[PDB]
Amino acid sequence: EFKAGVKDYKLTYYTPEYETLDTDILAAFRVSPQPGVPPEEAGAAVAAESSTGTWTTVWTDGLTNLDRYKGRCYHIEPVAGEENQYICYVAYPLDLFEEGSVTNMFTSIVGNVFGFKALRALRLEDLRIPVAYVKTFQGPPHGIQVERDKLNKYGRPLLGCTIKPKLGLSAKNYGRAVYECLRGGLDFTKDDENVNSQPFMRWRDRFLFCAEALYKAQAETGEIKGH
Amino acid sequence: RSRGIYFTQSWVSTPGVLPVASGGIHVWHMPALTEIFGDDSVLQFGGGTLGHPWGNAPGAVANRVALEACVQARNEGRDLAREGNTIIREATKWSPELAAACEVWKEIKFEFPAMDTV
Amino acid sequence: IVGNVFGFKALRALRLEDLRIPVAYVKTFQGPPHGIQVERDKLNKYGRPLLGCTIKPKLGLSAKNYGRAVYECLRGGLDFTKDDENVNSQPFMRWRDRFLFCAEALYKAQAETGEIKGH
Amino acid sequence: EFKAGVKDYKLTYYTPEYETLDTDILAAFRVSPQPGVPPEEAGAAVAAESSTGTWTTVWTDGLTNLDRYKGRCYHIEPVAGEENQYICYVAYPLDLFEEGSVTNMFTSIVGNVFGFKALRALRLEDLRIPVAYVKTFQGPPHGIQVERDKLNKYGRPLLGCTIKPKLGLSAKNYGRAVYECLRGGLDFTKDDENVNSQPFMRWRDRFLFCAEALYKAQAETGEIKGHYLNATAGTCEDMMKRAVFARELGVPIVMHDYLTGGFTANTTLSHYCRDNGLLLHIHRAMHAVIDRQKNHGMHFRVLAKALRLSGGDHIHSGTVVGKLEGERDITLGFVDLLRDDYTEKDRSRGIYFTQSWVSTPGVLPVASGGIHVWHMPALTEIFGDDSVLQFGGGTLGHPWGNAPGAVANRVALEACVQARNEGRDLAREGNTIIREATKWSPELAAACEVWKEIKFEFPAMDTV
Amino acid sequence: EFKAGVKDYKLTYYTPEYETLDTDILAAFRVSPQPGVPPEEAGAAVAAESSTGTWTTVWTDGLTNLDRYKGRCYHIEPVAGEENQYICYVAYPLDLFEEGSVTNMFTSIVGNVFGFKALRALRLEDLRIPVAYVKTFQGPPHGIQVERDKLNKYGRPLLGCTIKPKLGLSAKNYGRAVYECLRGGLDFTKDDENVNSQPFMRWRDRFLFCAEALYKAQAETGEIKGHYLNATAGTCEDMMKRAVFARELGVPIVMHDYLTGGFTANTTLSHYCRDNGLLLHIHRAMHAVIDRQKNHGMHFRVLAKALRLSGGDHIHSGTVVGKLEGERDITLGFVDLLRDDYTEKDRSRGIYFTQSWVSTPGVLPVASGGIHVWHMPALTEIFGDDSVLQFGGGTLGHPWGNAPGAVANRVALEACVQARNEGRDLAREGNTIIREATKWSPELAAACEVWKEIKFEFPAMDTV
Amino acid sequence: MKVWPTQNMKRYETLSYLPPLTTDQLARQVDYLLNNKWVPCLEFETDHGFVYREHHNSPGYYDGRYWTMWKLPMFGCTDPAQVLNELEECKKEYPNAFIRIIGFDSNRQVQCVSFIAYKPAGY
Amino acid sequence: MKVWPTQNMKRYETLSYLPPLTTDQLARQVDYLLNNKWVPCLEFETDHGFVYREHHNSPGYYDGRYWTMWKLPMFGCTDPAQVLNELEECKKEYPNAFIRIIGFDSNRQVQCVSFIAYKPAGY
Ligand SMILES: O=C(O)[C@@](O)(COP(=O)(O)O)[C@H](O)[C@H](O)COP(=O)(O)O
Ligand SMILES: O=C(O)[C@@](O)(COP(=O)(O)O)[C@H](O)[C@H](O)COP(=O)(O)O
Ligand SMILES: O=C(O)[C@@](O)(COP(=O)(O)O)[C@H](O)[C@H](O)COP(=O)(O)O
Ligand SMILES: [Mg+2]
Ligand SMILES: [Mg+2]
Ligand SMILES: [Mg+2]
Ligand SMILES: [Mg+2]
Repeated sequence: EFKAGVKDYKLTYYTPEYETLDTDILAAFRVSPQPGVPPEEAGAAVAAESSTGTWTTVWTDGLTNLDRYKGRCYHIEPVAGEENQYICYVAYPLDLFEEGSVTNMFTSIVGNVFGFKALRALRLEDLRIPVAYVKTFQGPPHGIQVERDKLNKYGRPLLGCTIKPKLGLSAKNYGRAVYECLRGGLDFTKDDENVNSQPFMRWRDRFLFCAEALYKAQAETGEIKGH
Repeated sequence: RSRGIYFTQSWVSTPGVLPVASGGIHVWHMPALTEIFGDDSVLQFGGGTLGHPWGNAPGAVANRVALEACVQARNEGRDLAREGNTIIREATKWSPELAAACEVWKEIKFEFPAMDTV
Repeated sequence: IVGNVFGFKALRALRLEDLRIPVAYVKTFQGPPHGIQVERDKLNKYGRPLLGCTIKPKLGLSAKNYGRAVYECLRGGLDFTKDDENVNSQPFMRWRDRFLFCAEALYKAQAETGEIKGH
Repeated sequence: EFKAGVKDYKLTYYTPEYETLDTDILAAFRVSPQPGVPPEEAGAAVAAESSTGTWTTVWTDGLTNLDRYKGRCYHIEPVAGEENQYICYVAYPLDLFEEGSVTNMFTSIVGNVFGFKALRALRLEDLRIPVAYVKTFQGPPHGIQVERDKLNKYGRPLLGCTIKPKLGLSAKNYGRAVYECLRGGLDFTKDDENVNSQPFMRWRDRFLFCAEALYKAQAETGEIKGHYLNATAGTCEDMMKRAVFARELGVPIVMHDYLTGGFTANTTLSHYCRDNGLLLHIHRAMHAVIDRQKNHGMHFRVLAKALRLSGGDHIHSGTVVGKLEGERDITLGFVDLLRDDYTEKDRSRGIYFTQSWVSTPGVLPVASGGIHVWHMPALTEIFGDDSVLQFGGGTLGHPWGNAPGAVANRVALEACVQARNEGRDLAREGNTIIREATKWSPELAAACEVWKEIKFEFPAMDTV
Repeated sequence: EFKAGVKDYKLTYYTPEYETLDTDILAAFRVSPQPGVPPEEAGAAVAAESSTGTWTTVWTDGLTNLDRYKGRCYHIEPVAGEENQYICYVAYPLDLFEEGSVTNMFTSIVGNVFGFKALRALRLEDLRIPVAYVKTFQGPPHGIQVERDKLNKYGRPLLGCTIKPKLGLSAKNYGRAVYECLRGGLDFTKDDENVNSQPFMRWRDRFLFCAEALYKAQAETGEIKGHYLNATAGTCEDMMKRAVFARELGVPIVMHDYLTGGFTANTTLSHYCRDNGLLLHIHRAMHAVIDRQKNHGMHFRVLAKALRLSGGDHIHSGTVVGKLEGERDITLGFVDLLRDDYTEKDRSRGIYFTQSWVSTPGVLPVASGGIHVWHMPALTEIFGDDSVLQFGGGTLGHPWGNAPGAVANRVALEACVQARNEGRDLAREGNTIIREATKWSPELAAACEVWKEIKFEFPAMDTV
Repeated sequence: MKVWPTQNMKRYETLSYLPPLTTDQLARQVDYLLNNKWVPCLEFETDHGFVYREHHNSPGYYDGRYWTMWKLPMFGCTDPAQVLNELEECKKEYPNAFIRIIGFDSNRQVQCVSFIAYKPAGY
Repeated sequence: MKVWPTQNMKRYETLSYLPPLTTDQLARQVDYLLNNKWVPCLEFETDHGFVYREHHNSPGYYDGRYWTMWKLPMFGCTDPAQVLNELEECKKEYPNAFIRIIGFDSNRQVQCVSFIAYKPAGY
């Protein structure tokens, strides 16, 4: 039966008796409701608006099976010593996510719920990514084992260094700093995070000079180097 | 500073962007939305359309009618802030699609303390 | 500007309120693909706010039902309909199927009403 | 100690105390050992040589953690009714397989073990594909729901037809036969499995003429039509070339012989069809070479699961009552495995493991081969609405031609659907239902007269 | 008159007076009919449903000339020693096949006939491929002569080795094992058939590390080395991606599992290898699922001819004395079919038809699986110089490691070659020849000690 | 030997090759869809009663598949008389349209039933 | 529950979902345009009253968007009567055409006003 109108989110999205599936994506939210909003309703709103529901009843729900698609708040516990703060656990069916897309995963889970007027604050603390979803991703291009094997480095932490000043150095001075750093025992040197391509130093020039410098350092020390 | 604008900003003819108002709004909000945003905006009604008792088409009609009624009233010189409710009610007299929508959401409002304040 | 400074131990909190972007830097960007003027001219829509609508439920509908919902919304007077932000490509509805059915739907609505439509 | 030398396989590969993980691939092997070979050693040999071991001890095992990678025979059961035959269950860790590759999955599981001297015969009956592995595949390009939605066809099985003679017709005569068949009420027609590109008819000429006929029939009837254009070829490049032209013509469906063409090429086509909106009909040519005998080979249910993973919208499933072998219970078993999202273990239907598909689209089963109008009630009862029933000789063998032949099948089908919907028992009232329809349909009456006494009843080789 | 209705297949498809043409494809089927089915009707059914006919009369036959296209059962012979079993010979016109496509050839000949209810079992024993059809294929990318010339290896069988454990080793440890194996005297090492790309070792990392090891061993020994890099993958695109990187590395050889990967993908790779100078090793994974039993399936000689057409420089042929089944006479039969240009009909070796290859390059047979140093004399005697002998466990199972294991096999081989060349009888003096070598080779002595009592003797299923 | 007609032989999918449904046969089809717990819904079309291709030609694309929905799907309906009533209402407002009755299976989200219940004059 | 009509329901953008404009309601819209200092202009079309796609189908392209200009934009106009005067003149010469009134904002070069002021018989 389709009955137009607004209903509390908890009537459909708060399911404390739900037992999670091994294929569900689980989320732990630190929820701070506005005064007067029950934790059950706040938890239910987060689950609803991050999965299948909206603010009023829609007839289209009857065209599909909402029970197999809806996200659901299945557990709520108070936060010690904090006033009006709770940890709400929400489960999301595997079918809601696009394979191999972190972009899609976050779009649902943290897309619009952090701005709800009914909440003072919200924080996503953790996420249980099911193995069936993990397998849809490539993951690290190589990983720890392969990296150590490629570089032939074992038995100790690796050593790096960010070149300074952050910005302002020319491509040649950058390579000059790199060679000196690497020849002294460091395995790596690196562009600062904001060093991309700028008037004081264009990227291709930097890449070129840094290559010359790292190969010189490698030949001098006999240890594989990188920048 | 009264609107949180700390610096004077110039765009040297970079095209403007259409603001989109969306999220838990319905027909009774039309006057306010038209008053706040003006013509250059996009007003979106999800639940506000698929939640209409008669279905999608009537839901869309209700919103289009509510909007054009506010545009006409504004152009004639009526105060949308003061006469908003009256303008919507006047339209429910000849638009049964709008009437049905107004009946469903008349008591629905979202009023809570704001975190992001000036 | 916001790369590493928000995590400094010497600070309790930090918030970037505004940014004055100089015109010399603004000119290095393309900006909006079209913008307000061009959009109104392409769609032939003037004198009023435009009207949209997000299809619901957010997730769970098939490609054919999505297009069904779209046609009914557009034919009633709305200028646009839209995929919910989290609707990309999923088991219950793959993207190419959705694109195809929504196209059939929006073209039917446009022919029926005589007003340009979009999804 | 690395101790060089030969040890029994069971010392490392027979672990009856092992509790399977939900991420393991489980296999049920019907093993027939040579006289003197214990079932534990035979089962262990199969597990070993299909996962990590070889015939003698190698020192390199110590460089890795074999307990984490080895295949394991964890259960053995004697087969009743046979002599010296056992069902051996083997578990394979998820890490042993390449994501999205049916080719890799079979290379390990059925790669070399079937030729072991120590075994007289070996047959793979079933595979439990863990959901974690299922998610690494695209699956059907579209699936049942999407196909029905694209073609706008609901409430009844779909109807097809293979053009005959198998080979020997020119491109123009092929289109001529296609037009007449489709205008009579069939939803699809198709290239015979061996019709690719030959001297008597080159593929591009065929595709071109069939599209003309296909579109003429659609305009005439008002119902959406299709003709499975065979993309099966000698190389990946040629296969793609044919699929590309079909895309250019704007037609709805193409077909591929997945076993003679191969899994690697099939997966490529499956992905292309997904990206270009083409339905993909799969023909199982050559399957009987592998799945006919009870003592050796691979059961079809395994080949069926493999296809659902690699990708296909349709796949032949047998007819039970036609010219080709197929037992009822066993057939219903793998039909559920092809369409449903969950199928529980059921030994009476040859289903050794509970299989879950985590929303991978279902595949439409296709009943084809030596069937005619009198089989309609039984086919409808066995397969239900979600199926495709094909009548090649059953259409082109009609005394009045293709169109009347198509009408007879369409009428027979709808008569059964109507009767079923009204509450009549197709199994008990089948014959009377067909007779009632012949009263107002001369096309059907003519067909019933010709094949009235034709049945195919022989003892089956493939039995549970 | 077009007469609708069912007629016996033998009325049109059994032509005992037919004289075969030199352009026809001839097939020898081992047919086991159901009780009550005459051999003439069973043979005719096979011929019909694998060429142009179906179960009932179709009017379209009249649009073409069926006499010119139909497959024909022209001879039937009772099988001695079996009951109700016959060898039925079928002729297929050249026009029925697509040029250069093994995929199309099998789709017709073994497509649907193996599942007929009217038959209990069916097996394809041999095929006579006419020279006119042989010329439409590229064949091996290189062949025996060219391979020996590229690698500069002459006067002895080549030596290989599969790395173990099958799965579970990391990319770096794989290269580590490869280097040690090659530096000891082996010509090649190889990826196990199921080693493609997995969590424990991704393909690009493997290719990279194996090339480093391969080049280090070549520099150390002064002899050209190779490691079969497995290009087998889930799609045509992935397979090509791997072959491309091998080309970039400048290595001499890659491998492919032609049956699990498929003929379509294999033909694509074969052409690529020809255009880029890469030797192509072919692994026959899954073949035993099809060719083990005498009553049903396809004999390996048929799969062997198919590979020589599609393309491959090497192909596994069995060992006769190893862990996997293989009868001596039958093996020698298809080894000649793989290497020679002409092989005459010889029923004692299971060769039903005289086969000519009109200069299509020969394929190197590869003996692998459960063999060790004591088998060297027998292997050398059976296969001769043009072969590749591979020792996986037989190398990595040596008590002193990979290099010493490789030395033991290289020494054992050359000792046999020298003895043979001097006129000694390998069959009679085999054991003494190996013993003589252990006197000066401690590596060989250590190996002989470990596997002295190991033999694989079981009754064979596949017999002429 | 009869030749199958080519003129004015348009069809309407499932059940259209059988003789026209009588009032009782129609009711039995509706009961079938209700007994299977599927959701009934009516659709109508006045302009394009058959599929065509105007806006696109790619595989699987056709115009005319979507018809117009009559009110809303009848969720919770258990009485066939209610469905037959809406049919009469629709016919009265649209005597010039093709009217279709469909049935939704909300679990699989596929229409398990679909058949024309009314055709205008000349069809 | 009412079903939104499908036949002869063409719309004309802004203000077309409201009841027909009375004489004074029309005048007030013109006053609105003039008070905002936008310049008025009339456009008419006789054959293609609605958009279509004949010459191209790429994104953003439609035929029928451009109509024919009636004389020139009324630069410097401050009297609404002047605008309603041209409207009558246009109707006299083109009683079979659709006529719309638009208002130009020269600073943004955007039409801020656009509504159908006259429709031929049958619409
Ligand atoms: O998912 C939703 O909630 C919506 O589709 C609205 O649905 P309703 O129309 O049913 O409310 C919109 O994405 C939000 O408006 C986004 O928030 P904002 O505009 O603040 O970014
Ligand atoms: O070649 C043939 O025989 C057919 O075209 C049927 O012809 P008819 O319709 O004239 O019998 C089909 O390919 C078989 O049904 C395949 O067998 P299955 O469905 O068992 O894979
Ligand atoms: O997987 C294996 O068992 C092998 O690597 C051999 O290992 P060993 O050298 O350790 O025995 C080979 O692939 C088989 O010889 C293939 O069989 P065939 O040659 O019959 O195709
Ligand atoms: Mg930094
Ligand atoms: Mg949204
Ligand atoms: Mg066929
Ligand atoms: Mg191997």
